[PDB]
Amino acid sequence: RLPSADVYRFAEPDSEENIIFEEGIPIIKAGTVIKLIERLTYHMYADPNFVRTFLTTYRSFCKPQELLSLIIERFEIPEPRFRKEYIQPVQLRVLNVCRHWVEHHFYDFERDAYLLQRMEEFIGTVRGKAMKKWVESITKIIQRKKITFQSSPPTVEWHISRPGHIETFDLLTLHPIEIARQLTLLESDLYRAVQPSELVGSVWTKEDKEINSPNLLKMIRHTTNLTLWFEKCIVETENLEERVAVVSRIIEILQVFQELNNFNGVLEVVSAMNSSPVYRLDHTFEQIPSRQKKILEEAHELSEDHYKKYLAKLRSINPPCVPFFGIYLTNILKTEEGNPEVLKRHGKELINFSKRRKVAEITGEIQQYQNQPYCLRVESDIKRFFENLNPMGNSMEKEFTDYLFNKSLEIEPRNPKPLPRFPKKYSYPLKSPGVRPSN
Amino acid sequence: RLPSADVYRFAEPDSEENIIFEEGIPIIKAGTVIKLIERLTYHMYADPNFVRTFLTTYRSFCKPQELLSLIIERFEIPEPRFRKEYIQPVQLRVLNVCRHWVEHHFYDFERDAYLLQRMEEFIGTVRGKAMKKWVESITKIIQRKKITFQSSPPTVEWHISRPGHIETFDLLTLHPIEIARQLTLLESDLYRAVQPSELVGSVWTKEDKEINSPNLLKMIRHTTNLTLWFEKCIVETENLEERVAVVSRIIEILQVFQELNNFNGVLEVVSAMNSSPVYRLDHTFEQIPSRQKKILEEAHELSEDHYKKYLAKLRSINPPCVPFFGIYLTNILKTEEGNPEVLKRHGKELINFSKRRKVAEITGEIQQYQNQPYCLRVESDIKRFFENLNPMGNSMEKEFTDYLFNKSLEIEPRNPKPLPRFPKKYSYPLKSPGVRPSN
Amino acid sequence: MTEYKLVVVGAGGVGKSALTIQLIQNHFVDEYDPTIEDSYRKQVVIDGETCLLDILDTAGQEEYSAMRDQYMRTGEGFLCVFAINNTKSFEDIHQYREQIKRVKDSDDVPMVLVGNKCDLAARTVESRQAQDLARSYGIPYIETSAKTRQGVEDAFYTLVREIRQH
Amino acid sequence: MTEYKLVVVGAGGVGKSALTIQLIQNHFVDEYDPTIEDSYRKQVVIDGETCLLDILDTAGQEEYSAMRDQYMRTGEGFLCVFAINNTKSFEDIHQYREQIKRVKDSDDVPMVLVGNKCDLAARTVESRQAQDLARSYGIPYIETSAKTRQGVEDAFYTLVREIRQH
Repeated sequence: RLPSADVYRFAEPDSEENIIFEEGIPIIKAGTVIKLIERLTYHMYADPNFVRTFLTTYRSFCKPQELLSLIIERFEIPEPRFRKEYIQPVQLRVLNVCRHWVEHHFYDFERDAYLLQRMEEFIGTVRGKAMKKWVESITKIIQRKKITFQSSPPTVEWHISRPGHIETFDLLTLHPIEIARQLTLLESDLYRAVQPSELVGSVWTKEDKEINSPNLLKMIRHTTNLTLWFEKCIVETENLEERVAVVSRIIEILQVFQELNNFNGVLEVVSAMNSSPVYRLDHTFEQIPSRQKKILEEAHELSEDHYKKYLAKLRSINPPCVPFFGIYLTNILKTEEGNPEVLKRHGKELINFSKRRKVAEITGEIQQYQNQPYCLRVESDIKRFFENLNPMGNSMEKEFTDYLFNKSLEIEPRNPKPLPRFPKKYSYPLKSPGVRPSN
Repeated sequence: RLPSADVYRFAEPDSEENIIFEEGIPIIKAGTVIKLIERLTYHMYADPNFVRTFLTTYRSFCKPQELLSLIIERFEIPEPRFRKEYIQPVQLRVLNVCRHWVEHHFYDFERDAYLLQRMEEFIGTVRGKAMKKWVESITKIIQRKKITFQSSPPTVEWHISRPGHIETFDLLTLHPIEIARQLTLLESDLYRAVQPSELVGSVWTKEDKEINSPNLLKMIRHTTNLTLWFEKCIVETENLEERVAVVSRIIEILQVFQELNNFNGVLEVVSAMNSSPVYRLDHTFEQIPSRQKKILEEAHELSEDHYKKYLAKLRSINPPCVPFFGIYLTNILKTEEGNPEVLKRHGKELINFSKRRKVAEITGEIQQYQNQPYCLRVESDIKRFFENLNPMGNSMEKEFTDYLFNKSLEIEPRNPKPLPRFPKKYSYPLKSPGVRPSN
Repeated sequence: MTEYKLVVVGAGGVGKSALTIQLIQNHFVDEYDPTIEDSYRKQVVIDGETCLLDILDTAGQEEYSAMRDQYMRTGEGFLCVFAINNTKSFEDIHQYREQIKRVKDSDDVPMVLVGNKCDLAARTVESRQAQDLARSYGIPYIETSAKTRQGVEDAFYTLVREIRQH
Repeated sequence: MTEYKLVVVGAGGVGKSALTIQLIQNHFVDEYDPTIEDSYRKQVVIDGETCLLDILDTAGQEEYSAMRDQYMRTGEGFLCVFAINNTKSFEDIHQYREQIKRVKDSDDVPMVLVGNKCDLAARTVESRQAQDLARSYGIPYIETSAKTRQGVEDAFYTLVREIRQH
């Protein structure tokens, strides 16, 4: 064809100073924001995957306001005829991008009223008598933004505490199976609520993390809260017999976590087990049955060799499941900090898109695991119990951590010092009802 | 007509990128400083209301020096004939603005000597042989800036203290009617002294508040001082009998405040009554007569539902009166912080004038209530007494507040603790002379 | 439906009004008339249970110090607001809380600590120090943006939950 | 008429002279000859009662530290001036006051604390801290601008009132 004079367009032809491809659609490695947006609205073909990736990771090399301006500059094509195989399709791709933007990334518009305005003014600038009718679908999306299981889910299991008796709820009073079940529902919801906009750009590590990644932090804080509650339950159970009983339910809860494929909950317990206060309680682990020690050891091995086994098991299972989030965090941060933001060629500055694509794949994997829901009955009261746990109380991290460790030393003093005896704490049977369901 | 080439004027024609009107004179919603000043000096008609509003709120979107420059640029009109229905009236409006500026907003010139100079140089630049004689009226204003009641005002009421005996002056020694009368005069003067230049631009909240809003703060500090003096009088009256007497005069003083329509003084007492130290003195309020409890309750209800009743009563009365200033403060601050400083249209930046108009209306309402004076005789000594009150002494806010509260606990300890007895403080009769005047 | 009386407290001169204003506004709605009942009363749906929020934000009236107890008394839940870029507004929190506790005569009053952010200046109060302070009071901490409306709902809805669970 | 002998004290190098100079000047009068009697003596009308202000501002002579008692002795009212943008000039106030009290052999000497502002630099002494300091001394606090003349009269007239009411 014959496009405009370049002094009025994106007409600059591809070169080594424009775009670089990865060695049927060509995969882009890097390029100018101009050439990048050109390929995002390419006349030759449509690239729905490149559009999904770009709208997920562009804010790190282009500001939302600048993007809308570039998109508008891409739409308003000047004539030099055969411009029906260029002007018609380019304007089409531009509008499909606007749709995808407003549909899957509306947060950009909720955060900047003027950005939405410019979009509404631009949408209302569409000329084509036929295009207007098609563009009405985009307008509808804007105005809008302003599962039968096979068998019936298993029965809510109960132990010493009867339904409704909140006051009595505790680690040994509730049924071990139900504890793991409700923590899995809680932990699944928490996991399914994290948006990619909380991860992209390593945003949860910067000073404005509380603002930009509120769901992620809420999830991690729950995990931390539970790891600590397990430690506190163990360490504050001064009587050796009762403590062995406490460490036992926790291992049982770990077993159901494994059954339910709740990896967050697995590493939650593993972490408590390997914490300083709990790890050294040799007298406690001594009296823990062999089978349970193996369940725990099997669990601990998931972390070894940089989670080699955990990564393998995740792949091998069929959802629903709650993956451990930390690994994703480390991979996004390192992918972004360990690769350049710009590649240099012939003295020109091209944006490293490949890096952004690599981030999007991790994000994508995360989202895939957010689909499948758990076939488990919610128990509102038990759920509220674990939602309101606050092991730390009003104490700061260190003050509390030190308390746990000094408690460990008190219940099991160092070697030459004889093991003292402590009075019973629980006035109910410490026998576990088991991990196998009723019927 | 046919104005200049735009490359020498304000000739740019009205568009959606220039001015927006509110949906006989058209009310402006927003516009460029250029178009704004054009309409402020419009050739078609004169807009005295728009001139009054603009000169009261422009400093938030234009600096005084820039305004004078724009005004001068508006006056010096270049010819392209029929320019007798354009040049003659435009130059006229420009000069009427200068007059209004120097007349009602001279503070701008007292604060910037050079601003005045440029104005005097500009005034002396007027050519018209006839215009000079008219412009002399403006010059006179610059050089300058460098009520029989129907019946005779009621007799000054006196109680235990005799006129001249300053040493004896106190809450129960002075006549309750005179206390409310003198506090009303004090509070009325304080209220009438606040200029709109102390409110516009939420200036009393910024770091330079002591400098820009000295009258406002002086008024609020008096209110605070009195609320505190009432608390101190109550709480430091350790004997229950005497304390009941003290709480009683204060309610009486509230009654006269209501009669005199002194709302500042009403909320002054209401606030003391609802303060932490005074609110919980159950033993004191127990022995307060029914009628007085209702007067107080009726008063407290003025605040409820966001001052719904107070706002209603203010409207229903006939001045003089002292309105409660706080509400105006909150409304100006929120109007300014809750509405944009600029509206965007077609990519152009228009100043939101509507917002400034909304501020001016509140300011205007304030000024209306500053007209009518009180038909009350001033008593210089009693006035000096309340002007020199200093409940706090040398103590900081918290130290003093804590003292009042610890005093409340001492005179009326919490429930299980029996109410002790305290010795009499006052050696004069505690009987109130009443709230009804002599004759 | 249930009516919750909320009160906002915090240092002036750092734009605390943005909190309540941003809540009571819709997308592209930057208009505000502090005189209509709609300006301080909003009905929302929280955790399926619909209710009415009555918000008192006496911004601009900070000099009327002796009037704080009166105003504070009116509410059943509080938002202690400070500016993330003004340390003094942060250090002022402790005294406000002591005042709220005293007027409602209780050591556990439904309240939440809200840290507001203004994109103009630099952060001088790190999330951790505000996080630690919130934990020492046994109340939630919620950061919000005055420019993007991020966190505003969470702030208010959290306070409501604190009232219900009380 | 009554003659009031006023003395200005405060750290040098922060422009305290602007105080007395701005008082003794008219609109568009930016001329100043520190040698004429009109440069330090002005007759004003305060609260209806007309009087004469005699103002001693030894600015530039701060190194003559041992000469302060002599100079201070001459006055019956004092203006303790500090710069709102210079914290050290603020912290210096306490010692100046102790010196004034000592020379006039009295715990209550008519004085006022004046905080002067220069539009060039940033404020480092907030109104509240200067307000608190004034209250601990039991004297008035008055902020003034060196660029707009705002507050200058109030500063001086307030001191006069402090003398009369003494």
